Amino acid sequence: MGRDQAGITGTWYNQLGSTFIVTAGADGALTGTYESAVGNAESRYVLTGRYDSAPATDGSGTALGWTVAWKNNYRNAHSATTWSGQYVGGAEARINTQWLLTSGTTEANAWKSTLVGHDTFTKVK
Amino acid sequence: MGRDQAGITGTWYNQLGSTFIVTAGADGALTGTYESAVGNAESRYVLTGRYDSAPATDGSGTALGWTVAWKNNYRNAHSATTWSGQYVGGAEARINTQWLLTSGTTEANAWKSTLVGHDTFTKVK
Amino acid sequence: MGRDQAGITGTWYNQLGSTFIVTAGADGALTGTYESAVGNAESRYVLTGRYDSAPATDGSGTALGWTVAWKNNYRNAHSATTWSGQYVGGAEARINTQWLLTSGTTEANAWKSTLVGHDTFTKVK
Amino acid sequence: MGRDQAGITGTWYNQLGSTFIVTAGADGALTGTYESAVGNAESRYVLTGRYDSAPATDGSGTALGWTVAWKNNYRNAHSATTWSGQYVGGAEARINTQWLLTSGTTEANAWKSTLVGHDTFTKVK
Ligand SMILES: O=C(CCCC[C@@H]1SC[C@@H]2NC(=O)N[C@@H]21)Nc1cccc(S)c1
Ligand SMILES: O=C(CCCC[C@@H]1SC[C@@H]2NC(=O)N[C@@H]21)Nc1cccc(S)c1
Ligand SMILES: O=C(CCCC[C@@H]1SC[C@@H]2NC(=O)N[C@@H]21)Nc1cccc(S)c1
Ligand SMILES: O=C(CCCC[C@@H]1SC[C@@H]2NC(=O)N[C@@H]21)Nc1cccc(S)c1
Repeated sequence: MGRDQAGITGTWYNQLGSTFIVTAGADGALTGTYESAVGNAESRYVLTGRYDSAPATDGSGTALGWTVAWKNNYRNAHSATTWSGQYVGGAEARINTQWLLTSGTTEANAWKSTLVGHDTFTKVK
Repeated sequence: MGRDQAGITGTWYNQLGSTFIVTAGADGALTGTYESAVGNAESRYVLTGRYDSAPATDGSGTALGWTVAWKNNYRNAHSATTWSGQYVGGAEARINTQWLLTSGTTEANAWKSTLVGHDTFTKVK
Repeated sequence: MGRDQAGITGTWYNQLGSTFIVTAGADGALTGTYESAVGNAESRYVLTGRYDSAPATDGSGTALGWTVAWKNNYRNAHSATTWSGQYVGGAEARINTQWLLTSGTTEANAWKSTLVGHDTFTKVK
Repeated sequence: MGRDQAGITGTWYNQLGSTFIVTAGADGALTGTYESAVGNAESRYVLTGRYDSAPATDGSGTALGWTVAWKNNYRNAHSATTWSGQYVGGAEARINTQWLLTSGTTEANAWKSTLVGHDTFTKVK
């Protein structure tokens, strides 16, 4: 069993009101769905990612990351976001992340292809 | 079949000499392995991600992203990188990406948890 | 007079307990000092930057950015941070920012030269 | 005299065909102008920044950063870019950078306020 398999698995909410539902596998897998409260998005989108299933025991958080491609049965925003961050357990559990959102562009517009931001996920909104 | 399922699937090399081997599924899945030429890494690491299986037909690239957690049978660097970018087909096919590498840290060191960079992947090194 | 010359000029504090003291000039200049509560830093460091002295009047924030090179009379951390963000006026005035911290490295270590994060600045801590 | 005062001062060109003209002061100052080959920009824009005037002598590059607010006598793009990077001397001198471009936005659009990219500057294009 991954050290934080149980801690990570479940439903998380960010500061924008988005919903991230994930299952963490014993050997580092992350599968789930993401629903964005903002942007060119509707309903749930597949996500997959990875996490460190054997983190340091020194009080450090647990490194993880995942991707959503913004295509589902309702919409295609020709874009993909990746979240990179760490899970922190305890009464105030939180997944703190930075993210990159890249659109498909022409070569001429590629300089402006990628947004950066930060999302913090909590178990209760 | 994803528009670029065939274009994406295969072996890619970046400017550092890293090797990314990926299979793109018809409905947006990315699975594979990553071997880093640099950092606290040895041999192959699992990766998963997503791509836009129906990109714009206007000459735009194809949005995609993936994650590696830097734990395998040889090492655990308590970290995860996500690559966010776009695939561009044609004689000079390339996956252009920006990435975020987050380590597990204490809360005191969390301000310095995350590296950012950029990798460009080609079919021949 | 810059629209937010008065709003921006003064002392700001971030979530880490750092202190940013800045003067905004009528034609877009930012000068001041920065004192970091964290990292390889002691006392004040020079900063300079720029801001949009004629922002949109539609309720948008005011774009701005500044740099600190982490060399002063006490220390040299061979690094520089740039903050890019927007100032938002009103009872809850805030400067919201993302930042890049680049160290001087050898070419071999250049892939790991740059940290990314986010600071939010307030008028009262 | 800053170690790389002479090396940095002058005209640089990036991969997009932009022109950066800068003067480095003996005590870490950077002043100059920037002309973008892309985006909502015309002619030169003021820039200011900082650099490490006493870098490591171990072959490491020289940390530096600067800002442009995208307002001049011709246009106002209500935005500011900061470049964070390192200067590398020698026959192939280069300033390697990552950058953040923040627009002024409403609070509702703030999640999409900031672009990230990377520019490499050379002495000859
Ligand atoms: O809008 C989308 C799809 C939805 C993005 C949701 C973002 S993902 C990071 C953040 N965290 C959340 O929970 N929501 C937001 N793509 C797109 C394409 C072209 C230009 C632009 S600006 C945007
Ligand atoms: O070193 C690792 C594991 C290997 C990273 C490989 C990077 S991933 C982006 C880039 N692209 C490549 O192909 N290779 C590089 N983690 C780690 C932990 C704590 C502090 C630091 S500085 C680094
Ligand atoms: O430590 C420093 C100097 C102080 C940085 C202060 C940062 S600036 C962004 C953030 N916002 C604040 O208020 N404080 C923090 N440079 C350095 C060199 C080599 C490796 C590393 S990891 C770090
Ligand atoms: O277009 C501008 C002003 C010119 C940016 C030039 C960039 S700065 C980084 C890069 N390096 C260069 O040399 N050129 C490019 N701002 C703006 C406002 C709202 C939305 C968007 S997408 C863009």
